[PDB]
Amino acid sequence: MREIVHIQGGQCGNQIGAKFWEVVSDEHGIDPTGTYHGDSDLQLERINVYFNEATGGRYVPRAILMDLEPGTMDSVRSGPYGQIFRPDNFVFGQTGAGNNWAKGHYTEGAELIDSVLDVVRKEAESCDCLQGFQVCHSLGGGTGSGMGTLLISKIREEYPDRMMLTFSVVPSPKVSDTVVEPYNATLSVHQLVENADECMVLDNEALYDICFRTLKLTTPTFGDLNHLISAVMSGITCCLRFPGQLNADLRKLAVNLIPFPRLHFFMVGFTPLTSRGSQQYRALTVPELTQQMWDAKNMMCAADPRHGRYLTASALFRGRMSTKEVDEQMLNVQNKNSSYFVEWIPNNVKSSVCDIPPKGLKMSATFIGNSTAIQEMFKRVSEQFTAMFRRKAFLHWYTGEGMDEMEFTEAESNMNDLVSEYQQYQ
Amino acid sequence: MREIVHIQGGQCGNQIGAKFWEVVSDEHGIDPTGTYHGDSDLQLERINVYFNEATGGRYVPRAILMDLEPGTMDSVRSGPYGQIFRPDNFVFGQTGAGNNWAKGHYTEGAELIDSVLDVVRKEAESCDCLQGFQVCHSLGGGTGSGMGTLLISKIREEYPDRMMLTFSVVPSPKVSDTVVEPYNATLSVHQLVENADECMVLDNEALYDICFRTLKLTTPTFGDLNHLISAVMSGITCCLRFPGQLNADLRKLAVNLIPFPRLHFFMVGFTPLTSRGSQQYRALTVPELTQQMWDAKNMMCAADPRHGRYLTASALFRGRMSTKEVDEQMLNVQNKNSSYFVEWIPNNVKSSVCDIPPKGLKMSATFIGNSTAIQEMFKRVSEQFTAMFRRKAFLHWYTGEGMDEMEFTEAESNMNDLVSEYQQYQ
Amino acid sequence: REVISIHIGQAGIQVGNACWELYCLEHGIQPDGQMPSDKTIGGGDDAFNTFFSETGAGKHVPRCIFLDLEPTVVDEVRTGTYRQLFHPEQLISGKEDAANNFARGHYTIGKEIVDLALDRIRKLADNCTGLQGFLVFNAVGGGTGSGLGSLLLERLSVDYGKKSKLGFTVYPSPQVSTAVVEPYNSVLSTHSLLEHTDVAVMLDNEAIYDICRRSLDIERPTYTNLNRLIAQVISSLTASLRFDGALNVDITEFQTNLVPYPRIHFMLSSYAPIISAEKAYHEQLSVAEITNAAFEPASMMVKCDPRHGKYMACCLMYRGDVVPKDVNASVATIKTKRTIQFVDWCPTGFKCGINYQPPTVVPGGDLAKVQRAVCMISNSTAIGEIFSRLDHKFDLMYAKRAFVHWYVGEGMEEGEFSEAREDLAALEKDFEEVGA
Amino acid sequence: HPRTAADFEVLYNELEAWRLQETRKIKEAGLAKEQEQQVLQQLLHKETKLLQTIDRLKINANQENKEARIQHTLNEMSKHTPFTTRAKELQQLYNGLNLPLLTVDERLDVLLHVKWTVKEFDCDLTRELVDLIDREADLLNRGRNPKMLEGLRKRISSLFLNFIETPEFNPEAVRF
Ligand SMILES: Nc1nc2c(ncn2[C@@H]2O[C@H](COP(=O)(O)OP(=O)(O)OP(=O)(O)O)[C@@H](O)[C@H]2O)c(=O)[nH]1
Ligand SMILES: Nc1nc2c(ncn2[C@@H]2O[C@H](COP(=O)(O)OP(=O)(O)O)[C@@H](O)[C@H]2O)c(=O)[nH]1
Ligand SMILES: Nc1nc2c(ncn2[C@@H]2O[C@H](COP(=O)(O)OP(=O)(O)O)[C@@H](O)[C@H]2O)c(=O)[nH]1
Ligand SMILES: [Mg+2]
Repeated sequence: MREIVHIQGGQCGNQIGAKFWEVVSDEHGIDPTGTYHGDSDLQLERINVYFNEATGGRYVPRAILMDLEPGTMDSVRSGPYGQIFRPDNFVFGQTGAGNNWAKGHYTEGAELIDSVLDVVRKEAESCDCLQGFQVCHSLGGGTGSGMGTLLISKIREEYPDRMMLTFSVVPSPKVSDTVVEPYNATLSVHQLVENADECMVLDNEALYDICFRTLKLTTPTFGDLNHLISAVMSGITCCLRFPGQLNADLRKLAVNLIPFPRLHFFMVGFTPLTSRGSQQYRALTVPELTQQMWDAKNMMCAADPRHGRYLTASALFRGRMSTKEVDEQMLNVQNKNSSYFVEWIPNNVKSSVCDIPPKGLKMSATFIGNSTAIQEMFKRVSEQFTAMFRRKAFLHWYTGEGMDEMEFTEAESNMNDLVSEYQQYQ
Repeated sequence: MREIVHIQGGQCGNQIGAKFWEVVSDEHGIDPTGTYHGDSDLQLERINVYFNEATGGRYVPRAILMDLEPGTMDSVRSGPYGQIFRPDNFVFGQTGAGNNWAKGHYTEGAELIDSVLDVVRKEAESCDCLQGFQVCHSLGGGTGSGMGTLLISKIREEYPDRMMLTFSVVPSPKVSDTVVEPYNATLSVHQLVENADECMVLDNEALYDICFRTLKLTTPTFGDLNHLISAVMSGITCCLRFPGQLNADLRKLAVNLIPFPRLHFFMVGFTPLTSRGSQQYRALTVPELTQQMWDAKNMMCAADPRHGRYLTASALFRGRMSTKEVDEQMLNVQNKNSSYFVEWIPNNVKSSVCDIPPKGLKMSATFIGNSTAIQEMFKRVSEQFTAMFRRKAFLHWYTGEGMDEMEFTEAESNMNDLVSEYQQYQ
Repeated sequence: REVISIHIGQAGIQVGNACWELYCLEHGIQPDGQMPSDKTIGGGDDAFNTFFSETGAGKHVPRCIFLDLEPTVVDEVRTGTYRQLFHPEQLISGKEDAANNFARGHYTIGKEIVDLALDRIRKLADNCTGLQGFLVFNAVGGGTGSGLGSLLLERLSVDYGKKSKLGFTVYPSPQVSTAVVEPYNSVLSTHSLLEHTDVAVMLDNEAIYDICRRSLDIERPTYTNLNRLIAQVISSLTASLRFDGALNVDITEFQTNLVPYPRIHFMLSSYAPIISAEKAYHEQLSVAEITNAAFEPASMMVKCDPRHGKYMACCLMYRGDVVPKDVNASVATIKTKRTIQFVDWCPTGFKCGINYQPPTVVPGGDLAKVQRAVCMISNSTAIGEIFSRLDHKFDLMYAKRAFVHWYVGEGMEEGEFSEAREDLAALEKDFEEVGA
Repeated sequence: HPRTAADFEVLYNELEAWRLQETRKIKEAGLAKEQEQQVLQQLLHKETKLLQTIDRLKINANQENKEARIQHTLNEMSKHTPFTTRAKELQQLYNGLNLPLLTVDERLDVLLHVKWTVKEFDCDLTRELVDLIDREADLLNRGRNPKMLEGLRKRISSLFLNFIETPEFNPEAVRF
């Protein structure tokens, strides 16, 4: 009933959302043809949080694909589970931003938002009770960083009392795939800090390290990273879809993890990520889940928590557990790592338990931490912004596209005071 | 038991009415051979409105076909479902006039209408209790506009107390097909506003844009451009043929939609309209059908319906539904768009339902709106007429046929005054 | 003790189609018109003789005429599941519709079929020997209901005179209405209902929709759902003339008991318990609770909040096992309540009738079988709201003289337009004057 | 030419009296038991024509009353506190916009003055107001007939009036 509408932006957003819908479709039992082919009754109970009933059991996702080039749209259509989406939702400008933030926020955004906003408004009005919006995008590209944040600002001004949870894959310093990454990322966070509500930070460097060590994968294609991010998404959206001994919806997680309205950049993990040569060896229990949870080498970000104190933490478990066990495990972790937690916040950990674990597994958990260690990820982008702004490199491609010379200074100022406001409460 | 006599004039009238007759004959379930094959019983119960048994199942349609060029009747007789019209109903001359309202309305209106009236009188007195006359034609032609208009005047003089539904296609500004379009349009309007009971005006670029967006056809030919109009013409006559929760005949529609006898130029719609690709991804229900009805890019007139107010509107639904939600949707539309509805009438929208959807579907609707935004479809023709008449261009082809400048002055005056009173009611 | 029914217009005919089903089922009559042979339910050798005749060789025929101008509904009935129940001549169908035109339905077309309708009434009433009165079902939102209905009331009051006429008239809902020119027809039919009907039970549509979405829990109702409960109300009203009971109440004192003035006769109708087949057995349904549910403000068949004015005379019909003691206690509590204030000049306000026949049930309905039921017909002073509300939106149209040409083209005049306007003014003024 | 609802009432009542006299004459004729209804229809159509003329006069009177009462509110905005002096200055600017801008040079000068005055606050409305000022300035500088700059001038005047009818911009608008 309470509603989530899924907007995917850019090439990365399109691919991640495609994999995520592939995952959720099988988690609910839906055939890629579109029909329902599940086993248990309890799957059907909340499929209206993600789907619509078209004509005779044709469950279709409530998603909008948004991008400026049709190549990735064609690839998504070709890929599996492509014939599940509504072709009306497919919106694209066919020209291409070309990793030009100014072009994607001022030039082609002004021409394609007029339709993508219409589509998202249509989905919202087809809804009845809106919990909020789900967004997927990047912070290193023209469409993802510019048009994604423009759409986020549009949504916040239109529906001011609906949350947005947005998965932003950010440019890590040493896995960079382009040269204007800080010029895009800083300008995007300029509006992400004051428009969005939960900017769930991800980066591909941590996913690469995880695939190297924990999964012991040798040649990880983007499919597996997209699978991991989809697993995190499903772990977040599970109390909304299955019953549990405790309830923690999106609004509850936000109100618990955001002490101040500018500290909404959460960093996450997932358990148990087991190499398929050790899955047969390890016996999974709640202590094992919490060990791999608080294991720093499993967090999906390049912000090591040993360097920063934790403001808040949440753990969403899935499986018929023992609530005493879960809570005492949280207490044990809090008492062991007694220096990484804020002193003026007692019991920094909030734990929810749902009764239905993901498909196949018998026990799972998702970690969502709001720590001050994340400010390294912003220092490492502010330094690069200053580096390529000191001698005015690559400015004209944005200056002549519509942007002035003061927005960059404003973005640098907001980076500096944001880092200062994490340092203050560290 | 209520009887409609269907007249079709000109090339437009001939082709449109041929499509209409194929659709209606198929829906009542008669094969082109001429026999009956409707499995149900709801179909034989009202064949008498459009069909007459001749001898042994040969249900000949009740229709009159009239123009001046042999090619149109040759094509109609050749085409599918064209082997059922009675040959004696092919009342017809030999010469052809062409784009000349004066030639088709003064010369041939003498030696052809003298027999068209005989055929119409015989066909009307053949049935027991008439309901009205349903005539389809164009305004920018010579053999359909002038000839049809003179027929309209003659039949209004003959039968005073009969409904008249004129399905007239009007010339377009952008869609240039001949140069005498303003002349013919003004001349035809000058008599339609005087005699016609109500004119369900249509055009061509609105239908082309409909086939581009709402159906995504790539090469929309006349064979479907007229199929849409045929569907509308069949859907307007639903109560006279099928049962329902709330029947409503043509007299009822006129009473509910004509505040003053010079305010009877309706713009028409039809729902649902969807592409064959997405005919599987949309939900067929009144909440979506009503939203499709109340749209600007869904009407069949090149008048943006928001460019003014709705003096009145009507909705005709077909299919099992809930007359609670139908009324609630109509009232919701009124309250939401109160700005675009005139003030001195409460409940500007009438809504009547029936229990039989069209064949090949499960639910349908039809929209008939008498709004003041239809003033522009006449303003453009009036301004073109003024520009052309300031130069007497192409005038000799009328003046040497018998028409004078007084006819043009009167047509311009009536056009301007009706447009002015539309502007007043706004 | 026989009563006949005349159905005029789409609404009347449809309500009658959903009512005669209930009647035949309640008296056990098979749909083909004859009672079964072995199966025996109740003793009704004259309990059927009110609404039905008996054509000698076991073939009951209802005392009712359906009549329409648009023959679609009439031949739908003629081909429906009740081909044999009706007489093949009590279903009158003209040729052409009236099309939301009171003038066309009352002057031009109406004056050529009422001559047959009332002749059928004459040679139908000659067959009875204990005639009580008529009851009419019509909607004033259209042509046949308003025009032909008003004409038939005129030419039946002038003919049979003293006999009572229980009207069951559907006014338009305040803001929900299919027809658009309907306020004109509403006022024109009011100026004939006021002076030709002894008791006019009003019925609305938003009120019934609210009832069937709050209590019955059907969020997408329809006319087949409205007419069923309207028929329930009719049957609860007229049960006494067919069934003996502890305290029988017949049609004469509905007038000599609920109509304190010759013109103030306008009934609000209510029925309890409007309940589903799930809440039914989980709720303890006794006299006090069903009466309170009858008297709650949002349980009236007409959308008006009966807290603005005062109640002039209430009549409560009980069906099923109800003792006099607990109904007396319930009405005592109703008087003690602080929400409703009765008019001053009428200290005793209620009249309670009782009958031993439990409420019936139609297989395929939403109202599950219950032990007892209560139906209230109340003369109140909160109908001036309805009349003035319709008056304002009549005036809005009439200022511009919109749609008036459709009327003057058939025979209406602005004279009687203003006459009906001032008639509504006088009626609401009378309500204001009697309230004090 | 009416301006008051009282005068409109007088017109309505005299028209209704005329209707009653006409229909009384038609009735007292006591003839044409079949053309009576046609005469009635023609009389009603006459009534409709006259009512539509009254409606046109009502539209004109409503527009002129609106303009006059806006001017009256501007006057009441003047009848020597500093806020009231600024109000008088803004009234001068509004009258400059109201008067027929027959000269392109004076048009540009008054647009320059109002742009200077407006550009002081700059919260949300000045964006569109400045856009419209620049639109008129450019379409006059490049050279286009001012008779074609009618709706745009109307829009500038409307936005300027809305700007004046604001507390912060005119620090006395709390009055009305
Ligand atoms: N509650 C209820 N109202 C109905 C029902 N059927 C029709 N109506 C009402 O009837 C009105 C339609 O106008 P009517 O007076 O019935 O007109 P008609 O009987 O079709 O005769 P014409 O006016 O000539 O078409 C609608 O506004 C409905 O409110 C019904 O089954 N239940
Ligand atoms: N997780 C994931 N990341 C991807 C994938 N493809 C690209 N990326 C990341 O996205 C970044 C480039 O974003 P880009 O596609 O240019 O954004 P756009 O300009 O809006 O389309 C690179 O740094 C990649 O690391 C994918 O399939 N999965
Ligand atoms: N929609 C539609 N429009 C048509 C058709 N045939 C002609 N027209 C349009 O009708 C207008 C004038 O019709 P015309 O050919 O003069 O009719 P005629 O008098 O019989 O020759 C032209 O602008 C055409 O574009 C048709 O089959 N369908
Ligand atoms: Mg009717």
